[PDB]
Amino acid sequence: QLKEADVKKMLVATTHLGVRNIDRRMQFYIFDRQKDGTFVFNLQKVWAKIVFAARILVTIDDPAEIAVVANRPDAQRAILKFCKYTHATAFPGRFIPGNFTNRMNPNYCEPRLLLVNDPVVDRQAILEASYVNIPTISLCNSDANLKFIDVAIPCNNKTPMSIGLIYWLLAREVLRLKGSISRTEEWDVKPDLFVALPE
Amino acid sequence: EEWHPSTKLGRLVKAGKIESLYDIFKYSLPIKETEIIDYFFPKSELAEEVCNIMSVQKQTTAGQRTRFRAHVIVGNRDGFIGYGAGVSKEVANAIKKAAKNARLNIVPVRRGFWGGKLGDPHTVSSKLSGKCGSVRVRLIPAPRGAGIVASPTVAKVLEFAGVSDVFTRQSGHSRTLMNSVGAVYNALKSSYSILTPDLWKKEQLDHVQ
Amino acid sequence: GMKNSSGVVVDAYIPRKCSATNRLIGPKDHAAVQLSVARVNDKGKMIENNYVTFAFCGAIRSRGGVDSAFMLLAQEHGLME
Amino acid sequence: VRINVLRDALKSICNAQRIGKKQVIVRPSSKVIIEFLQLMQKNGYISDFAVVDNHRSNRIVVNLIGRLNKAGVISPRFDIPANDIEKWVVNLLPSRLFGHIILTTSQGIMDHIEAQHRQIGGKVIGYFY
Amino acid sequence: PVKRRNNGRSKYNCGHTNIVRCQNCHRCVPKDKVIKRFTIRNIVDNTIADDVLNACVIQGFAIPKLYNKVQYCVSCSIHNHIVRVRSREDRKIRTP
RNA sequence: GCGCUGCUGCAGUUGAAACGCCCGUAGUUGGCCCCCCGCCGCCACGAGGAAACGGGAGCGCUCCAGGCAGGCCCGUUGGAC
RNA sequence: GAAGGCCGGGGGCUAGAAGGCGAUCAGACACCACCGUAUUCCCGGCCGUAAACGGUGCCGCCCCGCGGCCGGCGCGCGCGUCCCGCCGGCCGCCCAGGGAAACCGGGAGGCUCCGGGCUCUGGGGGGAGUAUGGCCGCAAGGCUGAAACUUGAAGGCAUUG
Ligand SMILES: [Mg+2]
Ligand SMILES: [Mg+2]
Ligand SMILES: [Mg+2]
Ligand SMILES: [Mg+2]
Ligand SMILES: [Mg+2]
Ligand SMILES: [Mg+2]
Ligand SMILES: [Mg+2]
Ligand SMILES: [Mg+2]
Ligand SMILES: [Mg+2]
Ligand SMILES: [Zn+2]
Repeated sequence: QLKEADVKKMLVATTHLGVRNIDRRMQFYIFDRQKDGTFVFNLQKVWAKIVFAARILVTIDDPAEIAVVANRPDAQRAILKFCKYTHATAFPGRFIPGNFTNRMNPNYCEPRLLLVNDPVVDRQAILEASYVNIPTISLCNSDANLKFIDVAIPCNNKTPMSIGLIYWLLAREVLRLKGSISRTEEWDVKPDLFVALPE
Repeated sequence: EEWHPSTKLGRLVKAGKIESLYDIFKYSLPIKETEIIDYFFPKSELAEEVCNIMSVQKQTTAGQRTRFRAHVIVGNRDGFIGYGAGVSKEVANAIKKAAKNARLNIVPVRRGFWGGKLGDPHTVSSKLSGKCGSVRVRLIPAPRGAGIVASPTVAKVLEFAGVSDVFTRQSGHSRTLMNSVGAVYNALKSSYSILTPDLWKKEQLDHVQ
Repeated sequence: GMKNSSGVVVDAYIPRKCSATNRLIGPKDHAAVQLSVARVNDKGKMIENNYVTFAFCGAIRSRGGVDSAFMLLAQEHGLME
Repeated sequence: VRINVLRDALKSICNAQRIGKKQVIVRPSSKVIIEFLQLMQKNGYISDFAVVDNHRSNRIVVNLIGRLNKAGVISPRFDIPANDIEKWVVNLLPSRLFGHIILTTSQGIMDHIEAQHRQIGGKVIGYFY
Repeated sequence: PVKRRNNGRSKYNCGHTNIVRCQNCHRCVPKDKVIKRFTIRNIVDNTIADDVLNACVIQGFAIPKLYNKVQYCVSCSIHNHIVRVRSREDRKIRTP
């Protein structure tokens, strides 16, 4: 269920605005096009997808087996806070090929679930996961290729605020589902932490 | 000294948590350590064989650089077969690498009956076809007592896999040994991937493992 | 489930079937994955530890469309519909 | 020009089933197609189907369940003597335990098992497994 | 084997095209296969344009330009470095 | 052997090989539709028509290649099909 | 039915087979420079060949995704030669799939799990598109088309030097 506060936060975050391009596998999440040509997402669809992804995440008993990968400079802070609060594992910076197949790599691990922010910028890890029977969940913009993408979250992934907001909502939902916190009381953490800060 | 598991599956096999190889195959888990099988295959139930050894040269500024490529197969004669290759400056090292690779990759083989059903399965479940390079193979189930009608190279693979009745046909350039062995290996591998009316039963999935 | 002349199953093991395409998953299909989804109490906010399992083969994943299949399967198995 | 409607229908069916679809549309319906589909349904391969009347070569819609593995036709319908069926079974089918061969006889369209039961022959139409 | 999908020419929806003559060797080449460049230059080199303007009596005069289309054959373009031999992957690039 | 004569069952962008293109007779191939009548093809059965060879029931030429025999209380002994 | 070529009439500027001449060279009757006949142009008529190439026969079905251009039509609005579509055509990249691979993917896919319909061609390399016959043509030549004998490789795609 989507509440007025959530929709207003998403709207101020410009989460529903995409790109001029469109893919046939995302037309179900598109609600309208603007005069210039930018596509407009559907807030209920993305909310339901976030809920579904949070459920899937909580299905895993050990948070240490979840890997978060992001080469985007803006995402770094959001993914770091997401992992710190959820006690997961992060792969900031460049992703070294062989991190999942070469056991002699200094940074080599056997994750059970993989999370990505953009297939185009992190496609190297997606193939690696495909080599070792690892599902992946990614944030997909209007124009995305869903080759080996099990779950796609329809959202903006270029603006700094949208990236941080989505991770914050996901963390809130997973923590609530875990039973630590309740729905009625607003989370003490403010979304501003996940957003990158200049200087 | 002692074998130290370098993988989660390796550690689990170190413990008694996993009791059979079919428990690994049924989830398509890769095998990366030679111990994951020998612990399941301690006795000399399996058997190794060298098929072909070929020398390959690389022209350089002053003379040629020679090397050897080897092919090895392994099986227990009970629905298990493996095939691998290795290359090295020394023949023995190439043989060791090929044996390790053959041990690493292995697949179960499905066996069935020709017409009448009685006793243990003796021939392939149905028609199996394989491809590699220009070589194609056909395996047709045969009646009991028909033996193996195949070339000496392919017959060795069939015997290792544990099949006593089968009709074979080979097409293409069969004198290229590695491609023929690969074609038969792929045909055998495809066996546990064909749906039959006996497997139509709808089973609910289990959360455990 | 290849029965013998006496009705005794003589198949070594029964492989899995893709929850969407109803296709056997081979022993070497390394793009085959299985997921779980958790059930939520009446009060919400809490999982009852009852999970529903799914499996998907490599071909559908490579071709895409696993998202739509997952959506329809969840709707059929749950209240999302 | 269009000649064999059944071949087109079967090719479309297999093409749709390959990529894990759920419904197919075949354009030119006919009685032979309907009997073929009835037999496939009876053996449990293609669930149900419907025929849409447009007054011009009715269409038809079928629902799949990912069980069919291969279907085809024999274009020049040869004659099969009642005692010459096992050769064709060996040549065409993966095994003698499963698979079906369709024949048209003076008694109607039937599986080769039924024809063997009644010790009669006829013309060959197709096969599936 | 085939080196290019276009066969070294831009010929679509036709059987024959009119010919042209190379401006360096006078070879006969098809219009669709010849290498063409358009150039715009001053009649006077920029070094002495200022001197000419100083000498000019007219007020508000502007230096005229020259508009020429140069066409070259395959052999001459390579010889004069108009185009270069590229790698197999670079051959697909169509941007200057 | 040889799926190197390919009906089952070859090949025809680069290895040998799609007529420069169009019209066109002979020839070959031709959407869907009427439940019951006639004809043609088709399937099954049957009659009629030499054996020998081939298959095949029975028989211990010491076995075998073979042949149609043998003991006794024999289908009317048998040589069936 | 390109170009060249031929027959009979017109026309005569450029270029230019043949021919001549100056250079270069050991030689140069070739490449470079200069002059120049037939031809190049029109009318009437023969010839009937080309890497006449997409080196891919014609009809018909299904088929990932993205995009550009041409012609026609319809929808929507804030009326722009806007954007959303349909049919037909010309193209580019490309997941599967296929293939010896280069590569094709509007098929060279749906095919050893090898049957939609029709026509033509090929069976190791030379001898040889030759000899002898036949038809056509003014001719040049075109269509059709062997044998004896000889030979162990000839070829395709790709890798390292
Ligand atoms: Mg070349
Ligand atoms: Mg042309
Ligand atoms: Mg050639
Ligand atoms: Mg050729
Ligand atoms: Mg002329
Ligand atoms: Mg040709
Ligand atoms: Mg064929
Ligand atoms: Mg051949
Ligand atoms: Mg020859
Ligand atoms: Zn020039």
